[PDB]
Amino acid sequence: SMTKHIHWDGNLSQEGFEIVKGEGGVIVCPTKVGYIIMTSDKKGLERKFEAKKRNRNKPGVVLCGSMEELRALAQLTPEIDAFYQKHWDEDILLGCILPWKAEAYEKLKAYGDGREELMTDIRGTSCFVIKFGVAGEQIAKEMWEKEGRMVYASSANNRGKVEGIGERIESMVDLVIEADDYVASIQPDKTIETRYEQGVMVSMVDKDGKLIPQQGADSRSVEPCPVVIRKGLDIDKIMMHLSDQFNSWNYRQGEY
Repeated sequence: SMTKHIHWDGNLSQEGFEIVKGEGGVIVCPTKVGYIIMTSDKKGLERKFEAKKRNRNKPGVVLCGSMEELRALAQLTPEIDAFYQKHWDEDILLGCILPWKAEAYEKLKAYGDGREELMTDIRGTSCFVIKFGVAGEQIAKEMWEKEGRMVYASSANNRGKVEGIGERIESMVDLVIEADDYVASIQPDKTIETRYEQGVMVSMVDKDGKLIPQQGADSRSVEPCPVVIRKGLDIDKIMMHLSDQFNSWNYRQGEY
């Protein structure tokens, strides 16, 4: 009920790491567009859904700390792989809905705690995200490289401010990391009414959850194809990259 608050200094949070590494750990953490709740197991995921009162059919997302973790876990084509690399190189926040590699999904289930219920959907897909904010990027990278563990997330209710997360969430969590100034510096040209509050999402799967086909630089009008389903931070740079990499794609705001 009482909760410890600390200020992020730009280096890896050792306190935040040790908490999420521990069984059932749950923290709040700053991102480029606001605040997220972060956990790494089924016990922590239950706490998250309860605290937000979130629909159980709406899964948490997978936070990637490197391109190596992404390629170990998700099915890819050479175009999709190349699409992500450019976002990595240029440091742009990006999320894509992909299927799991068969062997990765077996390992996933090996944990035995039944976490697949809360971070994949019924078709077996997840949203894999990169370059979402340094503070959380540092923690996800340590967990992966030094413990072989994954980290999962959902948004912390907020207008970009830590006092916006609300009383319920704040008392049910083990630690809150603050950095209001970091969040504000990301969009200095905007106001509270005009700033983006979420990141872009792109579907890379057809309606059954199967990977979209390879197009080819010389093809036209190929379907099924990539689909933008949520508008967000840097949408202008992302559509420019879509049109450089695919001759065929769709824009469908509000389909998630």
